[PDB]
Amino acid sequence: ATVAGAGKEIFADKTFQPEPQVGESQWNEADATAAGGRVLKKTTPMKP
Amino acid sequence: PTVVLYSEDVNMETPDTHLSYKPKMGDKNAKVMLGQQAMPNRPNYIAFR
Repeated sequence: ATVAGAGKEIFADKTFQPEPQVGESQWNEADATAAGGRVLKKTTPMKP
Repeated sequence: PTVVLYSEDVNMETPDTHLSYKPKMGDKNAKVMLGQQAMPNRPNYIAFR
């Protein structure tokens, strides 16, 4: 944020931004509030 | 009281391992550092020709 008007909140890109690999990175968690994830629509059949 | 703990001081030191994840650059142990991870050094086999 140059003058706090710029540098606004950067949001997740709808294509790939929430990635499957990333996450919390230590056993002693923090258990934050806002959490996001990916999920498959109902059309795609289920397989393990 | 139902728990008694004996507190002592030791010469803690790791002779062959190094940290693979250090939560912060600082010393002065705090709750955040209760989960750092170690891993062993690579082997070396110095010997005559």
